[PDB]
Amino acid sequence: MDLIKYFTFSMIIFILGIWGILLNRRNILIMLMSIELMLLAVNLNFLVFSVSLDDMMGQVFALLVLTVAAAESAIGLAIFVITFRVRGTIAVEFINSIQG
Amino acid sequence: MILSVLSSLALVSGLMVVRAKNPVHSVLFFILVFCDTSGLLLLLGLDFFAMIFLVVYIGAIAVLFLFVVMMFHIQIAEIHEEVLRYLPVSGIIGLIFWWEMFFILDNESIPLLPTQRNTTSLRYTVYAGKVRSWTNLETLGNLLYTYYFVWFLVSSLILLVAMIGAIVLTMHRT
Amino acid sequence: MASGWGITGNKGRCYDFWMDFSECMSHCREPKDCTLLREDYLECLHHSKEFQRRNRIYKEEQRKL
Amino acid sequence: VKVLTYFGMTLAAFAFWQSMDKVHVWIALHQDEKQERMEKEAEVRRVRAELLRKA
Amino acid sequence: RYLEEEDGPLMKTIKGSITGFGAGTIYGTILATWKDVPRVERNVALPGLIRTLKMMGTHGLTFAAIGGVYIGVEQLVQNFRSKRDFYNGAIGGFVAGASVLGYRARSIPTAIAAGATLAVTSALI
Amino acid sequence: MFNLFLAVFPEIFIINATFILLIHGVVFSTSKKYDYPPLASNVGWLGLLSVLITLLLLAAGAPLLTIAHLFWNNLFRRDNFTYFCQIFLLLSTAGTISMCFDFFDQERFDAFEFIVLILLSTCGMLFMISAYDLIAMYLAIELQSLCFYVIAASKRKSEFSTEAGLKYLILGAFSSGILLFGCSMIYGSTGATHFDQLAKILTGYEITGARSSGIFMGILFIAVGFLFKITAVPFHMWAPDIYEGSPTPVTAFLSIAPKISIFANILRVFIYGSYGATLQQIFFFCSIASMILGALAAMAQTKVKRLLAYSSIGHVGYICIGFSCGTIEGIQSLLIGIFIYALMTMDAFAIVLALRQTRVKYIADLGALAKTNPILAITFSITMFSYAGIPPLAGFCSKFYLFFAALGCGAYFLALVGVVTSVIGCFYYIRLVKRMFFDTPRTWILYEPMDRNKSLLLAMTSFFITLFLLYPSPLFSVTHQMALSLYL
Amino acid sequence: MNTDITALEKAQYPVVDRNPAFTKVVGNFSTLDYLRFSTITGISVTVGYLSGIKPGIKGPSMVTGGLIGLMGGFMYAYQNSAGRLMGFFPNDGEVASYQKR
Amino acid sequence: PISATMVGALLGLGTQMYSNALRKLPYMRHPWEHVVGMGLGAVFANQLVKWDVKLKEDLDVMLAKARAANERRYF
Amino acid sequence: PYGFWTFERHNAQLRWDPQISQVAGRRDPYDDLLE
Repeated sequence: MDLIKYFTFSMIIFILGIWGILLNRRNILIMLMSIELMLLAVNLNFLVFSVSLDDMMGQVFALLVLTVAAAESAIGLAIFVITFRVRGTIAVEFINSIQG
Repeated sequence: MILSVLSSLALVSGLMVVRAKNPVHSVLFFILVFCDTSGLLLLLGLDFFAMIFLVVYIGAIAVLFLFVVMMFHIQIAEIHEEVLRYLPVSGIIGLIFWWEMFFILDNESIPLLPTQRNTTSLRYTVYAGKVRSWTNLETLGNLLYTYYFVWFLVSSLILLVAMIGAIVLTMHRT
Repeated sequence: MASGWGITGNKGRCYDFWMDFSECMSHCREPKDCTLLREDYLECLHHSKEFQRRNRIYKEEQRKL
Repeated sequence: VKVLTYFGMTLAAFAFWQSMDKVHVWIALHQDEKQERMEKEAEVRRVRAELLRKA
Repeated sequence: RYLEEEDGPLMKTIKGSITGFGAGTIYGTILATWKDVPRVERNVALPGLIRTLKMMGTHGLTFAAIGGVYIGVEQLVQNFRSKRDFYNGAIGGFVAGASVLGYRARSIPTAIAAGATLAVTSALI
Repeated sequence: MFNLFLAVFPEIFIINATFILLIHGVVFSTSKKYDYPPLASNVGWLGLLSVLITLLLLAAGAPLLTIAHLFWNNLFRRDNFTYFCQIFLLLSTAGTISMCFDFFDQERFDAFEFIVLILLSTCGMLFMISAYDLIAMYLAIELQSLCFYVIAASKRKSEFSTEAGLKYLILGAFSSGILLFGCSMIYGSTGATHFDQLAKILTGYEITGARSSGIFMGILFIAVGFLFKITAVPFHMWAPDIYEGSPTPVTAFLSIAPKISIFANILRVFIYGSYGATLQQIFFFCSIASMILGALAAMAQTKVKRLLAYSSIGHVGYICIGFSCGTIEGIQSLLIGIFIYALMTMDAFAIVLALRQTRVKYIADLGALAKTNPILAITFSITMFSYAGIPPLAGFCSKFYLFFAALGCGAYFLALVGVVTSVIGCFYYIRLVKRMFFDTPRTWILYEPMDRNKSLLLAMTSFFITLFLLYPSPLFSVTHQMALSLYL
Repeated sequence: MNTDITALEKAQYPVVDRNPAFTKVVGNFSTLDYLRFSTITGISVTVGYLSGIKPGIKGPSMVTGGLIGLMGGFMYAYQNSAGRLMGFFPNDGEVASYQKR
Repeated sequence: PISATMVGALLGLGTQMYSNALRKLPYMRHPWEHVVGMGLGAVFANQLVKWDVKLKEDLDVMLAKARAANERRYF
Repeated sequence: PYGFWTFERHNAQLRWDPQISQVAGRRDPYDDLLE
């Protein structure tokens, strides 16, 4: 039952990311962290499957997804900083001008 | 059992990432979720990935999150909302995703039920593979830079874009 | 396990089954001709039928007890 | 939260994961009924399409 | 193409009402979650949950009424007249639409429009 | 050893040229001696030259791009389909760059890093087209996406541009995570990431009763990611806001090139892999939703950029109808629709960038343009009638297929949706022609004449739009070639 | 590192040399190859000069454009020469020199 | 008759005049550009005709192979 | 078409993998004992 238990560990992290999106409509920083939780869960999936199949391709991709996650976080927080610097606040009511 | 302890720690720590009032605490609970993930990786025998999750996720990414969040001094009013009203929608979404994905492997990967018989005596050992064993580190390093070097280089291009975009978006030179 | 690279530095556990299935599919113009080799590869991947059979044995033991 | 609150939530999560273990064993125990039901539904579809082509 | 069923007009109506209630509950949850909370309610949690559950129940009720009356009238048409077509059913869609959505909207032109739309939708099938 | 890299000569050249331009820009923009010169136009001209040399290298080396295919097999796959897709992508990038010099000079947008990021994303889309493994596909998609996140926020003091970048990063990272979860399910279930291995594993079975739910959901999540990328409803709401909020040359670039590259990916992944019906029903239902929602939302718009965004959503619906049918003519028509929509969009954004020198924002700003600039009002009316699909303009071609497949794959509800949404689209397109020709406003806006680059591009695209149906043989032949080369 | 030059589409002309060495391909450069090289380099120098006038850096811009053109023109000439030696492009002169030496 | 060269030259001349008109310039501003456009349009039209001929040959080969693969089914 | 998998473009692994069949990292473990 090993494979199912590791899988459900990763799955709970993924669902927690989804819920964190669902539960933070005023908190866009936590939304970015929920996306990072989903990415972590996917990385875990790849590593667990690599072990389970005796195949190395899951580990190569896990390392590359690590690089991608780091780049995404750096750019994401830069955009957060310039959004805050322009507006003076992070409240969602100040980032809703574009619509229709 | 051990997997149950780690799963419970990660579940509570993740709830605290997505439910803490203070975003600094959220970033700190995220560090705990990454530590727990490192423990899981150690159980799978992948010690390189277990160390790298510590070095990159906690040592570098969480630090950046912490620096930004701490200097932002977010006020609790700008981000506060009551979440009792989302229990039904969270319930339906989470229940659909639970019933469908916590059991996606069950048809394909049927668990072996533990019997009251010693099945350890049927483990077949092949000593030929054990003469010169490879670590996780050198097994990965055998592939990254030769058979799959193009993806390695594309990842470098991704990092270059991150450096350029960070400078261009935020730099105000004195 | 279709790449061949094993996680301990040897041929993957399920590579030979993959290669049998692939070589069969390279000349058989009907996929049904290589069904047995395909389910051999997938059985190697997940051990579904082996574990199902062992669970049958365990269930019968519990029933006769 | 209080430290005791984090401890109690961990205990509850541990109980949840043991319950999930019981669910997994239940699903594993009913693979044979799934297989036998699938035998019927696929064979019904065969006997069906074969009869529908007799005419 | 349709030879997998066991039918039963009363069973059909009951199951249709039950499915209507389920879909209406889901729809009411979605609509409640899309909306913001009134400003007097931002700092207290319970009234938001009450409003969400009320919306769930009301939408479940209206959708159950539609999903029940539609098939009920469909069978009560095809039972007495005992002819199977798309005509049998265009009447059920119309009566469901008119009755339920005109009781809800409190308007007769809206009842006629809703029945007409449901009639065309059930006609295409 | 050196001759193996003949297969990556175009990419090597474009990447090295991008590095040279990055260094040149950063060295001479910081120079006190030259008084910190704005280098956006200089590096723009040099980068346009680099793109044209890359195009020369790629098109003149057609057989050499398939050299060492076994050595390069685990990294990418170059064939005729990729050859033509990459040529078209490079042409789109060259046109978009040529449309930016007036914006650089007059708004004084001085950042040369804009050109560098455009070139790096062009590299990423070039790698996207030749991707032949889920890993490589994801990496190239992420490179392209990160470049777009950064250029969407380029006007870093503007509320709109910062808002656009923030929504793009969150919705883009969310969709990428969903797609990556699908790749993990497929890998876990099949032990394979290469497209050939996935083809062999999945053909002959589809849903054979004992269907792998892991494979099925990997496919579903990957499909959701692709649909986000092509702005199909219900994964579309990021597009109008990002299109409006981004700087207009970014909007022009995001409208064309990513669609070419993602549709190449979709073809080589789905049409080539083998899950079957569900995959096409996904795209069928999303095409219908896209057509309806795009038509209604565009009818509601009062600003030019939003109208164009919603029009693009509707047109991707029309294009995806071709992928839904799953035949040779379906793929051919998808490719023809992509090509014609790209040329039309390039026409439309050339006009928009020309009018952005006097800050066009609303449809009503185009009042009395047939008096102040009659030939521009005619060129723009031709584009709007082409968008509406009025024969014998090039836009009819794509509309013709929609109904051809609807009556070919036997789908009359699709036909009815097409008739109603075509009528709605015609209405909101001819509303602009009414504004430029029939209205008599009290206050007029006089617009500055466009530069030579945009006038030449506009003249060429307008001649194509009016006269393509007279000599359509090359596009038909080449798209038939690409559709065949997907399998052989 | 195991390698394999074999192409997906077979060479349609006499294969003078399957995997010609770098210096052999460079020495195979013809008059047309040098014409392509020179045209690309000259156009690139010119574009560098013309686009450099407004920022005031016409000379450095000329050097940058010339470097881009030199790399691109050399790559193009190499492409053509190696394709001729490998039989992918019409290689009359390569075959005439091969059948004699 | 109506050769590709003449259609291309006319199209190129029309392209230079259209460009001048879209920029509110006299139709014949910079006539040497009108000559250049005529030449480039002629070259482009002739090359398009040659490319179309080549495309047809390639398509015929591809269609031959597809039909052979399909006829293999009934063996 | 009838058996796209049958075409030579689709059998790249079957011809490349034998060329790397002796590479450290993917050998049968007994190969080192006899060689």
